[PDB]
Amino acid sequence: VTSYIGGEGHNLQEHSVILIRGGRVKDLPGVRYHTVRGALDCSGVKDRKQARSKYGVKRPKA
Amino acid sequence: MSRYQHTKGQIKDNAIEALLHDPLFRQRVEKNKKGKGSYMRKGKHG
Amino acid sequence: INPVNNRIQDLTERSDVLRGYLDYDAKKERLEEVNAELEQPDVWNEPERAQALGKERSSLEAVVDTLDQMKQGLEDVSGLLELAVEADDEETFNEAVAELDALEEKLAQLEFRRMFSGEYDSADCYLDIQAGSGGTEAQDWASMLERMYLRWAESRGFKTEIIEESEGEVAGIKSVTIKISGDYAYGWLRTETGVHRLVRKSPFDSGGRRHTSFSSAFVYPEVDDDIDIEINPADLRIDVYRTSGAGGQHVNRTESAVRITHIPTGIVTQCQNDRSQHKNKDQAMKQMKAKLYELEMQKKNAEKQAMEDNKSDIGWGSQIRSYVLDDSRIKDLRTGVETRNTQAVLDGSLDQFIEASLKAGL
RNA sequence: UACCCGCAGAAGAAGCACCGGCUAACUCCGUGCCAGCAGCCGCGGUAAUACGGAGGGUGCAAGCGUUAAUCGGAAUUACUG
RNA sequence: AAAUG
RNA sequence: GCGGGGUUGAGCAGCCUGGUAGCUCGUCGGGCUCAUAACCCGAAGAUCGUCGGUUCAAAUCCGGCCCCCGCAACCA
Ligand SMILES: [Mg+2]
Ligand SMILES: [Mg+2]
Ligand SMILES: [Mg+2]
Ligand SMILES: [Mg+2]
Ligand SMILES: [Mg+2]
Ligand SMILES: [Mg+2]
Ligand SMILES: [Mg+2]
Ligand SMILES: [Mg+2]
Ligand SMILES: [Mg+2]
Ligand SMILES: [Mg+2]
Repeated sequence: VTSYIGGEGHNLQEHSVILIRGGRVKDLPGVRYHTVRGALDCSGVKDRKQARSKYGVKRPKA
Repeated sequence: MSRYQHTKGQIKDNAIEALLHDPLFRQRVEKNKKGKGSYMRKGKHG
Repeated sequence: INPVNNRIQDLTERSDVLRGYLDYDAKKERLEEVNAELEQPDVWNEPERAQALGKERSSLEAVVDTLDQMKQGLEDVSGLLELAVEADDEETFNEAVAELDALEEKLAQLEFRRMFSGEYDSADCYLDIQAGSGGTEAQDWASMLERMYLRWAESRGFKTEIIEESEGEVAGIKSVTIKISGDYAYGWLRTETGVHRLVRKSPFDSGGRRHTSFSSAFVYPEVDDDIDIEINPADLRIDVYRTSGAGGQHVNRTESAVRITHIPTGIVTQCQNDRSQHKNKDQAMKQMKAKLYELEMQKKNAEKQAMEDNKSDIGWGSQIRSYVLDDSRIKDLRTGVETRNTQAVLDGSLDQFIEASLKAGL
């Protein structure tokens, strides 16, 4: 399949084990699946403060 | 930094030129706010 | 001395710019470590390494040393400027001026070295301009770009020559190739290779919308067409033998057929068209020659293709400049220099962008 | 063990999503068809309640979101209809 | 008589 | 080996008995049109492959060289 990668910036490259979840990106011809940010080799998004759970980002402790 | 997957197949003569005749460097024309392609059925907040 | 003062003021700035582009501190550090390594006696046991290290060092040293000199010379000039002005000693003033000139020259040399390091950078070039996907607007943009380039070249001193031009049926030009002769023409222009992005309200649109059209420039140097040297008799292996079928006793006996073979490449050419062995050989030889040429061409193609592929890998980064004429700002995307005098730039004031690019090494 | 009695001291104990319309909840800054968002419709091309941050708010709460899956809405296989 | 945007 | 060829940017003439560079397209400048095409008007453009020769004089006649196109390159 082909899978979208949401969030700004990603660490993925060839031979990078990832989890996909389903959900199509409308504008892209043929993409029916999103990667899960924060599962397996895929990193969480850097410096996200809102909707963090969607982008696999942990709560910044202060 | 991810690679752009161009629609040209195997580029032979010149890369830049090929790119130029590609969707990535397609023309973009803006929608008119007033004038010709200007009518909006519903507002941005309508 | 007003001009002199101005020059002095400029020179420091120039030096600073050079330093910035060079990444001077890093270079210095490299020189240091390398120097240390050289000083250590164990490095020269491995010969290949040592020579390489030496090679690395010297250039770095030169770069640093020159920079250092630039710092000092200017200061000296400044010091002597006062003398020239107030004390009114003429000879001293003259000396200072001379020093400045020398220093300036030195600076130029370093900057020249930095800029025009490539092999073909001295040669003349073919600027190739190709319009984008838009239609009329794109063509117009391309034409404008071409005009700008022409203006630039003339200003520089270069001899322009419109080799080929495809015109747009309504307005502007569809494509154009321009031979640009002069010393260091390729090295000056090579940076302009890339996609150029116009943004403006289209005059050809009936709606009058804002259009964002692209157009490619592509600068390549005039390489000397190296002659196709003939192959050696030692490189070839030549069989001769009987032919297939035919008719007679004579034919059965004689070895007219000829099979030439390249030992390096493993290519072969047979011939048995003629009765005469010699003729066949000649034909066969010709064929072989042709084949070699074709192989050389194939090789050339393949290499080129690799390069093309590599270039493609940059993708959206092939876009080097952004001419926004609605908001009136030109920006070079790779270097980051901006100017609000769009019109001026169009007319052919690319030195500001070009020079910076050269300095960068991009 | 459940359960009861005594001890001390606010003490050890709140997050998650969302806020263009549908849909409860709006502003400023950053970016400038990019980066990104998106369930649908769409947003973003320099004043973005739609992107990202912040403040403010709304809804759920030891959970809250996303994905998958089924029926519903779908009278969109209509026996009822 | 009269193609196209 | 025997013929035919190389002429404005393209395709063709003339060379036919040496002295006159023509046709159609294309190019350039005007027009018509909102614009482009078509259409209309007006221009430009050729060391005749190359090098020698014969001539008062050569695209034209003769030869050499380079390139093209036919053909023929057989009886075992
Ligand atoms: Mg919403
Ligand atoms: Mg509401
Ligand atoms: Mg959101
Ligand atoms: Mg804003
Ligand atoms: Mg938001
Ligand atoms: Mg039903
Ligand atoms: Mg012809
Ligand atoms: Mg006559
Ligand atoms: Mg004549
Ligand atoms: Mg016309």
